[PDB]
Amino acid sequence: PTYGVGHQPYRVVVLSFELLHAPATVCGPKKSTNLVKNKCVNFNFNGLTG
Amino acid sequence: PTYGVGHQPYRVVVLSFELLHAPATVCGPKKSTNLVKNKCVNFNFNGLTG
Amino acid sequence: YAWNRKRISNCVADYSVIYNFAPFFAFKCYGVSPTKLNDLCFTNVYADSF
Amino acid sequence: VIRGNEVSQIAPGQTGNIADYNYKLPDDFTGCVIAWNSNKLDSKPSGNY
Ligand SMILES: *[C@@H]1O[C@H](CO)[C@@H](O)[C@H](O)[C@H]1NC(C)=O
Repeated sequence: PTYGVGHQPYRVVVLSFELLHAPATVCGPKKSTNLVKNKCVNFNFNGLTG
Repeated sequence: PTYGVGHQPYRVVVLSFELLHAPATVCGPKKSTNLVKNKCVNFNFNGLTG
Repeated sequence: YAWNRKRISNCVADYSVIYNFAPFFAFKCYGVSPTKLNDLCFTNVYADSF
Repeated sequence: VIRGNEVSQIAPGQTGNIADYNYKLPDDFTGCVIAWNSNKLDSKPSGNY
């Protein structure tokens, strides 16, 4: 503890995400909505918005 | 006081300046110069130079 | 107001041993990169301290 | 756990000691890094070994 501020221990946690190429396993909190067809809508499929 | 360095209180002051559209009211110590005309000069009117 | 200037010439500059000498966070450089200081090399170094 | 000088070494496209021989990140990295001080939990007056 007698060291300076440039020599203190630092705990590092690195979160590495894999982008969506496979089926999604981990996903954030969002409320699902029933599917509609043959209408111009705004879709959010697994984080892909259009 | 026993909490970590990221959970400390922080005093925040946000200074929002609104831009010059009205007559200017609040600004600092720049010494004014007498106005001369009919000559190519460098003018500084309320902060805008030319 | 009376900062000290030192000339560094005719030696072999190891910049990887600066870090364990003073407790500073960032080796803030402008025209070069701190990790690439050994591959490229210079003519003269001037060190100013205040 | 690293020291304070090498926190800037955990970044894509870096060289040194941690980024060359200990922990290397890819150039196409998509993710976050969280580093915080541990002067109380990971430090001893006699020296942490
Ligand atoms: C600071 O420089 C002195 C020069 O005599 C040296 O003895 C000492 O080891 C240096 N400090 C560190 C932390 O290397």
